[PDB]
Amino acid sequence: EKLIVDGLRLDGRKFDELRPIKIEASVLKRADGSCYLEMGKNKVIAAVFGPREVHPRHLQDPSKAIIRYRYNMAPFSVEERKRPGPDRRSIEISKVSKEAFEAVIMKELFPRSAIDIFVEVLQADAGSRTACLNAASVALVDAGVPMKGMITSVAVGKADGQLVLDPMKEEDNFGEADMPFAFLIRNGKIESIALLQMDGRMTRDEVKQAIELAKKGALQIYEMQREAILRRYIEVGEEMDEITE
Amino acid sequence: EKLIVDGLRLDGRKFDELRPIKIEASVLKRADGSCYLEMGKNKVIAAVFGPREVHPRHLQDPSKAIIRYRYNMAPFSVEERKRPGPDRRSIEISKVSKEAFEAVIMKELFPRSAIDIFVEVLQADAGSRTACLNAASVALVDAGVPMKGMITSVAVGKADGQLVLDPMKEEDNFGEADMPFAFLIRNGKIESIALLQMDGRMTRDEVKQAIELAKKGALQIYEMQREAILRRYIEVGEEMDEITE
Amino acid sequence: EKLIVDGLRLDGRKFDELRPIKIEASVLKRADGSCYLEMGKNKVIAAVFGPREVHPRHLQDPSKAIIRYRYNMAPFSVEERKRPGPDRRSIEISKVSKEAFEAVIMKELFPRSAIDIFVEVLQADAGSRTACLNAASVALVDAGVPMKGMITSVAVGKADGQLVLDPMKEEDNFGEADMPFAFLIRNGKIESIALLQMDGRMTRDEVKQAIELAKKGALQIYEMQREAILRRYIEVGEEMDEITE
Amino acid sequence: MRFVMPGDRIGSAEEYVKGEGVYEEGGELFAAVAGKLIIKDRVAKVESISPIPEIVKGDVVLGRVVDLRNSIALIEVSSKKGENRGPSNRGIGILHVSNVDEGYVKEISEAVGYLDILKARVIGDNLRLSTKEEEMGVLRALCSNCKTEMVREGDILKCPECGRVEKRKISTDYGKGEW
Amino acid sequence: MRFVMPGDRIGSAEEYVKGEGVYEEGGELFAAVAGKLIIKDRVAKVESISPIPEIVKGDVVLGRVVDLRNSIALIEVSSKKGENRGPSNRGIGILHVSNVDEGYVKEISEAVGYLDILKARVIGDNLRLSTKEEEMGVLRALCSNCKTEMVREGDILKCPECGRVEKRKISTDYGKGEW
Amino acid sequence: MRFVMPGDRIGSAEEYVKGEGVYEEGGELFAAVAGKLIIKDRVAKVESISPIPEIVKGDVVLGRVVDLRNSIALIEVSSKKGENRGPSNRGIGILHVSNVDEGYVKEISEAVGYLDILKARVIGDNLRLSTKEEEMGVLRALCSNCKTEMVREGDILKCPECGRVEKRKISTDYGKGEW
Amino acid sequence: MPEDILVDIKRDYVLSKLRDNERIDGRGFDEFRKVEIIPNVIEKAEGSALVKLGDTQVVVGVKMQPGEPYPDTPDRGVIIVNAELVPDENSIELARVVDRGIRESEAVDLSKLVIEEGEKVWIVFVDIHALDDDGNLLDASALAAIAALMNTKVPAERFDLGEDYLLPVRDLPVSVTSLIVGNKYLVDPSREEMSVGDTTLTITTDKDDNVVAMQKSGGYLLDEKLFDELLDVSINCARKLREKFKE
Amino acid sequence: MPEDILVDIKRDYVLSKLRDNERIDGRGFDEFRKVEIIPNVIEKAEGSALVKLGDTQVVVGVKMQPGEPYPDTPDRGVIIVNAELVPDENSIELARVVDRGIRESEAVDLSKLVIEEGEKVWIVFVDIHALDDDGNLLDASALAAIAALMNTKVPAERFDLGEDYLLPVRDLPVSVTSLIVGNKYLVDPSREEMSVGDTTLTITTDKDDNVVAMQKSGGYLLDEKLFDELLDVSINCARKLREKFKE
Amino acid sequence: MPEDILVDIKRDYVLSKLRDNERIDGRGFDEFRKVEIIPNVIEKAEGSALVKLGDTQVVVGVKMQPGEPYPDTPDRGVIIVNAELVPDENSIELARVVDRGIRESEAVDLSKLVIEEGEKVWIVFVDIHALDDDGNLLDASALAAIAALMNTKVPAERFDLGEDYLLPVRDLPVSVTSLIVGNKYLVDPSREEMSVGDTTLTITTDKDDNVVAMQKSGGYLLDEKLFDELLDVSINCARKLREKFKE
Ligand SMILES: [Zn+2]
Ligand SMILES: [Zn+2]
Ligand SMILES: [Zn+2]
Repeated sequence: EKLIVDGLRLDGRKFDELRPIKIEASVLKRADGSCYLEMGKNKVIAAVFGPREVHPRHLQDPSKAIIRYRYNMAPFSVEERKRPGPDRRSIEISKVSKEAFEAVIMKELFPRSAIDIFVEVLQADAGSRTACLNAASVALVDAGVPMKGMITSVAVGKADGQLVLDPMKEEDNFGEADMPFAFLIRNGKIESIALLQMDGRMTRDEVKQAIELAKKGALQIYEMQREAILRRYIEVGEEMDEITE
Repeated sequence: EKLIVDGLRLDGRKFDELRPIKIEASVLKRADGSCYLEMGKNKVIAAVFGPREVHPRHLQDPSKAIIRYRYNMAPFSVEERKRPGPDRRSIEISKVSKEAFEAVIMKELFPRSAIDIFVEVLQADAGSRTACLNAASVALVDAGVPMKGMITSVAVGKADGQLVLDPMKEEDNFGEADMPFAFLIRNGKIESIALLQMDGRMTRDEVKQAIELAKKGALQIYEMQREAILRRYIEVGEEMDEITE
Repeated sequence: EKLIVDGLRLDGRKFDELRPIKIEASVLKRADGSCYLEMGKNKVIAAVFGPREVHPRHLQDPSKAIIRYRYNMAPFSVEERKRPGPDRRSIEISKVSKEAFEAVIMKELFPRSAIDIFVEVLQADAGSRTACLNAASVALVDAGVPMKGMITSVAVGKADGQLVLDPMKEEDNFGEADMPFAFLIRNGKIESIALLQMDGRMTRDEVKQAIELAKKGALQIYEMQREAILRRYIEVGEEMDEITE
Repeated sequence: MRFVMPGDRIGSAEEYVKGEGVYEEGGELFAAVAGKLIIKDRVAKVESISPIPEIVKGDVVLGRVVDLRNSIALIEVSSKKGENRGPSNRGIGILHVSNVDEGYVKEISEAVGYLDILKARVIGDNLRLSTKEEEMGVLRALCSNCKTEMVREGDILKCPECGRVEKRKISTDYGKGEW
Repeated sequence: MRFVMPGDRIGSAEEYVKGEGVYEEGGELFAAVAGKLIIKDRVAKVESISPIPEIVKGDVVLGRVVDLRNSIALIEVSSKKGENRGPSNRGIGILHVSNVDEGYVKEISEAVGYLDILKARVIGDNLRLSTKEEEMGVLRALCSNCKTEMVREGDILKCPECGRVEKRKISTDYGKGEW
Repeated sequence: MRFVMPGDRIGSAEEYVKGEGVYEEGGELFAAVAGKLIIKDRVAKVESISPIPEIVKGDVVLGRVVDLRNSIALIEVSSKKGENRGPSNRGIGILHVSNVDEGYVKEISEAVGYLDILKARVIGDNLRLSTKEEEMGVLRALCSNCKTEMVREGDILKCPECGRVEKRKISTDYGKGEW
Repeated sequence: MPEDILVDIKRDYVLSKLRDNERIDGRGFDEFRKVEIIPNVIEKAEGSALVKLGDTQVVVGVKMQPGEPYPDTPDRGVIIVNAELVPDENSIELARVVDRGIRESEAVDLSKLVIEEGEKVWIVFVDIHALDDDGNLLDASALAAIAALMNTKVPAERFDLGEDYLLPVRDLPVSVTSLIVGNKYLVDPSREEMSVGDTTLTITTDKDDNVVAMQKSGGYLLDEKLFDELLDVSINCARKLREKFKE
Repeated sequence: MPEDILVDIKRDYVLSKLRDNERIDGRGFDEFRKVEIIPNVIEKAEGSALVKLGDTQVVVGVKMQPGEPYPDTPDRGVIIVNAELVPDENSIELARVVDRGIRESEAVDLSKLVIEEGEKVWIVFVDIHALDDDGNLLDASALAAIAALMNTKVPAERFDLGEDYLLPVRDLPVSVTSLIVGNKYLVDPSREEMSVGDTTLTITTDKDDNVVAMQKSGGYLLDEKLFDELLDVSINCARKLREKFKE
Repeated sequence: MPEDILVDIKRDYVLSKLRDNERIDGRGFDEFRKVEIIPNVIEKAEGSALVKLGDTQVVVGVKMQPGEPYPDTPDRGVIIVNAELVPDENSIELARVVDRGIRESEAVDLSKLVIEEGEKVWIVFVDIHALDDDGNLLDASALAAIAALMNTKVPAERFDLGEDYLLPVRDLPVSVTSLIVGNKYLVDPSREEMSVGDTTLTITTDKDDNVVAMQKSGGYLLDEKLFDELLDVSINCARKLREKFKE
C-alpha cells in the first residue's frame, strides 16, 4: 500500500492539486446567509443568522457582537452511523472555527448582538473542517455581514514523505501529517493566518513549505468563493430587474 | 394466542365494556388539587399546584398562565423495572397531555402565573395515558382552577378485527391498533376532542366507528368523574358545618 | 484473615493511634486560603475563595453569605481509575461537609456573598472525607473567614470487635463499622458535634465509646492544625518584615 | 340540587349576569368551577369547592418589605388571612408613611425595616398597604448587628444576644406565631 | 465591473470619503461587504448584496408597546417597512402623547395600549416615534378584559366575544395584516 | 505569645469590648480569626493573618462606570487600593457631578463615560465617590464609535483608529496600568 | 418575543384571507405545494433522500449495521428514527410520528433483517436532518424517510453476510398534516400560515388507504365534524402524493 | 422567598410552644404520629408497600431480575435503592440512608440471591416514591422500604428459574429521625415543625437493638449530652415501631 | 465583569511594558519561567508527576487497566487523556493538545500494549489535574504528562498477566505555548500577561526537533513572518526544556 506512485496520488491528482470543489450561495430561504459546498466527497451546508439579538442576557457584550459557530456532523455523514450531538472533536472544531471569524468579522458594529454561524456536514471525508470554513465564509458574505475580507481554508498533508494539498481520507488516516489552514484574504492576497493546526510529524522545513502549498491552494479556493458570490450578485440583480419586468 | 373467543376478551369484558374504574378526589394534603384514579390495573395519582408564580422569570407570560404537565412512570409501575426519569415517550405524553388542558383551562385569568399538573403512574397497564388525563381533570376541579368543562379520556383498541373499548395490555401488544382519545365534556355531552392519537392499521370506516365507541366510554367515565367530585363537595360542605359543630 | 493480631493492627498501629499526619497552609497562590493535608495515604488539598459575589442572583441571600463545599476525587486517586464527575457519594460528602461549616462560618457577616470551599483528594484511602474537612478548616482560617472556632474531624472504626482510631482501607473494607465525626473546637477543647455518620453494626455502648475515641484523636489532629496556622502566622509576619528589610 | 360541574349549562347570557365561577360562550353561561350554583338578583355565581383567594380593598394581608425608599416602602404581599391558598393577585404592595400610625413619623425606619415580616391592611387597587389599627404592624423583626430574632419586651423589641433595643410599630401578635 | 468582494482595495482614504460598506485601515479604503462599488461625490460606498437595514430618521417602523408611562410610551421596535431583515439598531423607542395625532389628548394609556402592535414613524434618534398620521397608529389591539384580539367597527375596537369597546389611535391598516 | 486561633477565649464580655476579629456568645469573647490579639483601651481585637478589606470613607477605590444617569454616575466598585483581597462591601457606588471635579463641570457624560474604568476616593458611606483630586479620574476609556482603547494625548483622550476625540476627568495615571 | 411582532401581523393577514375563503399563495385547502424527491444524495449512506415541499427542505439518511436484537423480539430487525431540527420536544414528536407511520404500516419487513436468531440482527438508523424550515417539516420528513428507505442498499458485503441487496420495502406510508384554525383546515401549512398557531392534525395512510397513524397537536379543541371531513380529504391527499413515487 | 414568609411566622409559633415545652399538636417529644403500613399496594411488582406517617405518604416498589454482580464481590446479590421526591441532593441522601439501614443490618442475605456464581445474580431494585411530604419522608421510606422487602416474592419462574419463593429477610432496620432545636429534640418532626430548620439526627437500629447507621444533616452543632440521651430514645422508638410489623 | 476591572488595568500595564520592549518580570521573550518536575507524587498511581512552571502547578496521574481495543485498531493499546480545571471548552482543548503531542510523537508504543490479539489491550489513562493556575497550564501539563508516563509501571501483576515492567516510552513530546500580542510574541505567558487577551500559538516538538503538533487559539490574525520566527524559537525552547528530563 503506497500513497504516491509515479508522482500521482490514489485518485490521480498531483501533490499541489485540489479535489473538485462546488460552491453555491443563497440555497436556504430561512437564513440570512448561506452556502452549499462540496470539497471532494465533503457535502457541507452553511447557514448564517445575521446580527440578531442575543437572548441569554449574560452573553450580551455591551461593546460588540458575539460570534458563535457550531460545526456538526449528521449521523449519516460518516461510514459508521455517528451518534448525533456534540463530541469533543466537534466542540473543538467549533471553537477554532469561531475564533477564525472573530478576527475577520467586524463585530464592533453590532453591540449586544449575535452572529450565529451553523455548519452541517451531510457527507464527510477528510477536510470537512476546511470545507465548512469556506462554506461559512461564503455564507457570511451572502448574509452581507461586514468583514475585513474573506476566509479561505485548505489543509496540507504528508504522504510517503511528500507534502500534498487538500488530503483525502486515505491520506489523512495513513499519511504522516495533517495540517488544516485558513487565511484572511484582502486585495486578492493572502494577508494573515486565521486558523492553524497540525498533527503528525514534520520537519521545520516542511512546515514552512506547507504554508506555501496551502497558500497556493487557498488562493485557488478564494477564486471559487468570489465566483459563487459573483453569481449571487448576478441573480439578485436580474431579480430586481424581474419585479420591474 | 387469540384475543376474542366467543364475544369475550381475555378477561371477560365485552367489546364495549370499560375496565373497573375508581376515582377519589383530595387525596394529597400538600397540594392545591389532587386525585387518585384507577383504570383496570392502572393505578394513577394526579396533583395540581394552583395559579402560582412561575419562578424562572423567562418562562413567564404577560397575558395568560402557562400550563405544565408532567407524565411520569414510577420505576415499579411496569413489568420490568424502568429507569427513573423522562423518557422520549414520557416527554411526548406530557406534551400532548398539556395540550388537552391548554384548550380547556381559562389560563387568561391568571397572567404571569403557572398551573402545574403532575401525574404519576404507580402501576402501569394499557391506557395509563388516558387514566392520567382523567385523573388530572379531577385534580384540576378539586384545585378549583377555571375550565370550560371536563376532560375525559379513553382509548379504543382493535383485536381480532373487532373494535374494543379501553384496551388492556395484551390487546395493546397483540391488537391491530390503539387509539387514545380525550374529549371536552360540556353540559354532560361530548363536544370536541382534546386529545387524539392512533397507532396501528384501521380503515376510514373503523376510525369513525372507533370515535363513537370512545364517546360512549367517555360519558361513562365522566359520570364516575362527577361522582368523585360530588363526594368532595360533601366533604368540604360537611366540613364547614364541622367547625361550626 | 484477622484485623487485630496481638493489640496491633495490620499496619502496626495501636487501636488509638492516628495515622501519620502532615498539614501545610497557604500552599496555592491563586486562592484566598488553602491547605495541603495528609492522613495516612490520604493526600488532599483544599482551596477557599473568600467572601466573593455569587453570580446566579437567585442563589444570593440578602441577609447571610452562602456556603458551597465540593468534595471531588481525582481520577487517579483510587486503585481503579475512577471516572471524573460528581458521584452520589461525592454529592453526599459535599452536602454533609457544607453543613459542618454552615454551623461555624459566621455567614451573617457577608450578605449576598459566597464562600466557596473546594477540596480535592489526590490520593484516597479510608477517611479521605475526614482529611478533607481538616484541610478545609485550615484553608478557611488561612483565608481569614470569621468562624466560631475550628473544625476537626476523625473517623472511628471497628475491627475484630475492637474500636480503632482513624481506620485504614483494609479495616474499612472488612471491619464491622465505620464512623466519621467532626467537632467544633473552641477554647482548646471539643465543644460539639459538627459532623456525624455511622455504618456497620454497633451497640449503644460502643457508639458512646466511639465519641470518646474520636474526641481523643481530634484534639491531636487539632494541635497539628494549630501548628500549621502558627507557621503561616510566622510566614506572613516575617514576610512583612521582609519588605522593610 | 344546587351542585354544578364545570361545563354545566347555567342558562342564557340574557336573563342571567355572569358572576364568579361562571363564563359566557356562544351567548350561554356555564360554570367554570365545581360547587354550589347561586342565582340571586339576576346574578349567577358558583361557590367553588376550592376558591382561589384574591386580595381586595379591605382585606388583612401578610407581607414582607423587600426594599425601602425613605418614604415609599415595598412590601411583598404573600397571603390573605382566612384562606391558606395563595392568592392569584400576589405581588408587590406599597405602604406609604401617611398610612403607618396615624401619627407623625419621618423617614420610615422607625416603624418598618428590612426583611422584617409585616402584617398590614389593604386599601387601594395597587395593593396600597396601610397600617393604623393596633392589630397590624411588624410581626417579626431582626437586628442589623447580629441578624438574630428579636424578642418583644414591653413597648419595644429588644435583642437577646447583642442587646441592641429596637423600636417600631409592633403588632400585638408579634412573636405569637399568629396573625 | 463594479462588483467588489469584502477585502478588495478601493483606494486611499485620501481620495475618497469612507461610506457605507467600506472600512479604513492603514490609510486604505477596503470593501467590507460584497456588492456594487459606487463613488458619488468623492464618497465611496458598496451596495451590499444583502443590506442590513439601519432604522434612520423618517422611515416607517413597526413595534409592540412594552410599557405605557403616564406621558411617555415605551415601544419595542422590531422592523423597518421595506425589508424583512431585522434592522441593526433595534430595541426600544419612545412615543410621547404629544406625538399621537396633532390633537390634544392627555393620557397615553388610552391612546396606545400595553402589548399593542404599533405602526410608527421615526422622528430623529433613539427611536423617537410619532403616529399623528392616518397611515400610522395601532395595528392590533388586545382586549384587557378577555385578552382576545379586537376587531374594528367605525373608529372603535369592539371586542367580538366580550363586547367591550376601547378607543385608541388606529392605523388605516388595522386588522389588515399589512403595514 | 499574642497569637490566637479562632475559637480562643480572649476574656469575659464584661472585661473587654468586642472589636475586629472577635465575636461574642454566652457573655464571653472569642477570636473568630487567627492572628495577633491586640488589646487597646479595654478593646480586644485580632489582626487577621488574612484580613478581608472593607471599603470605608477615605479609601482609594477602583471602579467601572456601569450607568450614566443624568447628573449621576453609578460606579461598579471592586477593589480597595492597598489590598488585593476582594473587599467585603463591594457593589455599586455613586459619583455626583458636584464631586467629579473640584472645578466647574456641566453634565457627567462630559467626564465619566459608560464602561470606563475609574479611580476614585470614597468620601461618604454607601460608596459615595469623589473624583475631586488630580490623582483621581478615568484610567481607561473606549471610543464610543470603534470601541478602541483611547490613548491619552494632552488633556483629552484620542482614538488612534477612528481619531474620535472625547474629553473627561482624566486621572494622571491614565494608561499606566497602575492606580 | 421580539420576533412575535412581525409574526402577529402575518397572523392577521392569514386570518384576513381565511375569512374571505383563501390562502396566502392561492392554494386550495387540500392542496400541497410542489413536492420534489431526490434520492441518493448522500453516497456514503446506505440510503438517502432530499425532499422539497415548497421551500421546505429536509434530508434523511439511512445507515445499517448489525447487532442488538430486542430481548422481546429476538428474531425481528430494528429500526430507529431520529431527527435534528437545528425545540427538543418538537424534534422528538417529529421523529416519533415518522417512525410510527413506518412501524405501523410495516413498510420494512423486520423479520427479513435477521442474521442470527437473537444474536445479530440488522439495525436500520433513520436520521432526519432539516435544512430549510418553511413549514410542515413533518410531511417532508415522512416523504423523505420512506423515499430514503426505498432507495436503501443493505451493506452485507461490507460485513460478511454476502452480496448486497436492496432493502425489502413493502408499503408506502405517507402523512398529511393540516393546520386547523377554528372550524377550517389548511392542508400542508407553510411557515407563514403557521403564524396563526401550532394547531395541527396529522393523518398517515398506507398503500391501501388504511389509516396507519394519527396525531393531533397543539392547544386547540378539534371539532369532530371537521375531523371527519379532514379524515377523508387526508386519505385522498396521501394517495395523490403516493403517485409521486411512481414517476 | 415568597413562601418563606408563612414559614417564618409558622416558625415563631413552633418556637413559642417549644419554650413552654409543647409541640404544635401536643404530641410527646418522643412520639411518632399514626403509622400505617399496607403491603401489596402495587401488584405487578414482586414486592410493595405504602406507609402513612401522620399526613406523610410514601410508596415503595421492589423489582427483581437476574443480573451481573459487582466484580469485587463475585458471590453475592445486588441491592440498589433509589428515591424520587417529585431537591436531587436531598433525594440522594434519603435513598442512601434507607439503603444503609438495609445493607448494614444485613436484612437481606445477599448470598441467597446468587444464580450462576460470578455470572448471574438477583438484582433487587428498591424505588421510593414520595406521594405526600408532610415531614420525615425518611422514616416513612425506611418503614415502607423494609415492609416492602418483607412482602417480596422472588420471580424465579418468570425467568425460568422455577418455583417462586419469598425473599428471605433476616432483620428489621428502623430509622428514627428527630429535629434538633437548640438542645431540645423533637422525634418524628412534622413538615410544620421543620419550618424551624432542616437540622436533624437520624439513628437506625436493627432487630437486636444495635445501631446499624446514623446521620445528622443540617447546619447545626449537636450537643453531645443531647446526643447520648436521644441515642437511647431512638433505639426505644425503634422497638415501639418494629412491633407494628408483628401485628 | 467585576473581576475585569482589575484585569483590564493589569492589561494596560503589560501592554505599557511591551511598548518599551519589556515583560513585567524581566524575562526574555523566549525565556520560560523556572520549571520543576517531581515524579511519583501519587503512589496509588501506576505513574504520576507534579510540575511547577513559575507559580503554575499541575499534577498528572496515570492509571492502567486492561480493556478492549478500538474496533478499527486491534493490535493497538489505548491512551486516553483528560483534564480537570477547577471552561470545559478550554479543558477539552488542553487535554486534546497534550494528547495530540503524545500520540503524534508516538511516545508510547501502543503495539506493545496488546494483551490478546483483539480482545484484551492495556488502557492508559492520563488525567491532568490543575492545582494552581498562574499561566500556561498547557505547557506545564504537557511536561507533567510525558514525565508521568516516563515514570509509569505497568500493573501487570495485579491482573495476572506476567511480571511488572516500566512503560516503554520512545519519545519526549514538549510543547511551547506563546502569547501573541499584535506583532510580538511572549513565550510561556503568565496569568498576569494573559490579561492582554487569550491569543496564543502552541508548538509541540519531539526528540528529533520535528514538529509533532501545533495549535493557534484565540480570536486573532497570526502574521506569517511572526509565525516563522516563533517556529524556530519554539523548536529551540523545547530542546532546552527537554533537557530538564535528562538531569
Ligand atoms: Zn441584635
Ligand atoms: Zn374584549
Ligand atoms: Zn475610535
